[PDB]
Amino acid sequence: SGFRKMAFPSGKVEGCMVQVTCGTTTLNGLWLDDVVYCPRHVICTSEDMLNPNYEDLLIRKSNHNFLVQAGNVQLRVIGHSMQNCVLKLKVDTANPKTPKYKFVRIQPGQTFSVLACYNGSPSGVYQCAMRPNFTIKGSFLNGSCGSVGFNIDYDCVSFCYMHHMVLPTGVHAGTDLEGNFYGPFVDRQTAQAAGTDTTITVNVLAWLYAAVINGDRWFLNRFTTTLNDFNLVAMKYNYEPLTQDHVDILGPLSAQTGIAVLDMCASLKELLQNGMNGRTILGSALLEDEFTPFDVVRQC
Amino acid sequence: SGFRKMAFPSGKVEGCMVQVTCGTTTLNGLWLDDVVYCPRHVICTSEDMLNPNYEDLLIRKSNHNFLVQAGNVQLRVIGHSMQNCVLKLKVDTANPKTPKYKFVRIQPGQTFSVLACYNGSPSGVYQCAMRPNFTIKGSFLNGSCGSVGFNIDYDCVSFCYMHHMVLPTGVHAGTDLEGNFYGPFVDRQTAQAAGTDTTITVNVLAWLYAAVINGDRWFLNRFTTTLNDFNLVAMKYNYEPLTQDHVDILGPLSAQTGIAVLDMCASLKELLQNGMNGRTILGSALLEDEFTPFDVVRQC
Ligand SMILES: Cn1cc(-c2cc(-c3cc(Cl)c(F)c(OCc4ccccc4Cl)c3)c(=O)n(-c3cccnc3)c2)c(=O)[nH]c1=O
Ligand SMILES: Cn1cc(-c2cc(-c3cc(Cl)c(F)c(OCc4ccccc4Cl)c3)c(=O)n(-c3cccnc3)c2)c(=O)[nH]c1=O
Repeated sequence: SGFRKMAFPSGKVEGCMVQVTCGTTTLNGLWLDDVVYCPRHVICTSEDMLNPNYEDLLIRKSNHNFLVQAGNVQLRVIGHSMQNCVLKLKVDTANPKTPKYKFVRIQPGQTFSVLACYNGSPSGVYQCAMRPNFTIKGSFLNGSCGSVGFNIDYDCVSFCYMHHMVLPTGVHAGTDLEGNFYGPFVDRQTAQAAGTDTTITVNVLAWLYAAVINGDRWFLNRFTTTLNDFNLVAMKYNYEPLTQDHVDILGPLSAQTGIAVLDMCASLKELLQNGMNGRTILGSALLEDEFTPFDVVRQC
Repeated sequence: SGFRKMAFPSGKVEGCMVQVTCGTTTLNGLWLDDVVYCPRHVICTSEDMLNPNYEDLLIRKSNHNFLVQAGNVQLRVIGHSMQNCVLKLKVDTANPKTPKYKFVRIQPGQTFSVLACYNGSPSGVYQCAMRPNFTIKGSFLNGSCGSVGFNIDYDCVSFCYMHHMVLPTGVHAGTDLEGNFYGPFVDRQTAQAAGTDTTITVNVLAWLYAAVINGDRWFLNRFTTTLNDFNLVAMKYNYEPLTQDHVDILGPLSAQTGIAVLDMCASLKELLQNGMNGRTILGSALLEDEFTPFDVVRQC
């Protein structure tokens, strides 16, 4: 009963967030085992951020120039390296609160949980998705850099995101914990376009099955449709094409609800073609798409 | 840059959530110092929930009939009592992870953070508000009972809510950690109406100032208005009347934005009187009202 944008419980990840200070720049880092991950532009200066040669900058730097503070206790840096666009600071201590963790690289449409941080101190948590153009619509201010995205399968925290920068368009970009940017984005202050953002078609169909479970059934109709016909409508409107894989994913939701997936697609088409007429589906005058089929089952 | 429904970081409260089993009924509890709080209908049975005499039931029960499990470790109950609609189980141990905490009773419109639990294990976290009719629109399934609502001022966790029941209308009701229900609700399965739910007028004005900070300024106009005239419009539409207190609260947001509060009210009236014409304010085709003026400053 009820449906909300829930976020994974953030306890495990709070215990890994540290402050990382280089020169005058300060930003958050992730402390797992005896290594501290943080964005590499920590080492950039005002002038260098137009186009930095990170090798040149990383080279003039030494371990004592990196100041890592775990809450109110300083860690000793004894090794530094650069994997893609992240710094990896070896430290003398192993975090006693290291959970079971993993570094996964996720796919556009998958949702994760963000623990927004400033000076290594938790501030808030929220759920969001990886847009198909590999940007995210988050909540980030100066110092938010280094904040992590993560999923918790049970006792294992799968880290998928590290925040780096806002684009001039107010959208954010980041890397995986190996340092690979999601998208065609680089960590220099130069012209970078986001690209065409479509809707996560499968996540909307998952969010509609959630509504039939919770009482909102007004959007249902007596029509049906073909996979091909729907996508033609999902192209006029900018919707990610729906595939057979996507239909198998939604199978569990169809068996619960007794509604063929292609019958849900038929109602989505009418919602696209005719709008909502000022109505509401779980308190949203817009069709939400940041709920994965798995999310809806997780939350039931 | 960006604005989202953030929730307080949930680490501190996760460490207080325990499982509480009585008879066949199981539900979550809150373990602070050497006491375990949980809803009292833990002691009810199928038949008794029509109208239970909690004294009668509480009386036939003894300390060993209450089973408290902190994760995977059992606590010994050595005292039981009933404060309003909550059970208070004295235990031999004092939770090593008790934070600085407080029991506040909040007012309709104030927002808090929920840590939804089942069998005393965190599942997810989300932000929500106390509707003016003292109900909440949350995310709760069977076993969600005992989950807590809380605000974190800095290092002090102010507990304000404990979940008890869903109403037949899909809305939830709860108590404060002293056991007083928010609203005219009782903990028996009988006819209880929610009441007229209005919109938190001040929280919308706080959410509109947030939009001017983040780039969405299309809803602004060259009009003004009087406090009285607006409320007349806030009565036709079901909006909590706006008071001078409410205007002083929004003062900080007006000094940041250079927009008189009564000029924001003038745009809200047009948004009410003329709708949004399919537009968007921070990605919401509806006027959101679960952001307190303080929330918007917290998140900036
Ligand atoms: C010195 N310094 C800097 C930062 C810091 C750096 C950045 C930042 C980092 C890199 Cl590599 C950039 F290429 C960059 O240009 C992105 C860009 C490209 C093209 C047009 C416009 C733009 Cl904006 C920006 C940032 O985006 N943010 C931020 C701010 C607000 C919300 N989210 C992220 C913050 C910091 O946190 N601490 C600290 O000391
Ligand atoms: C045996 N038993 C029972 C519960 C349990 C009890 C309740 C519950 C508790 C009390 Cl005092 C009630 F007066 C009650 O009638 C509310 C009502 C009144 C009038 C018309 C309809 C209704 Cl529904 C309900 C519940 O509402 N929920 C729940 C379920 C789904 C989401 N949220 C809350 C769960 C439990 O958790 N564990 C366990 O073992």
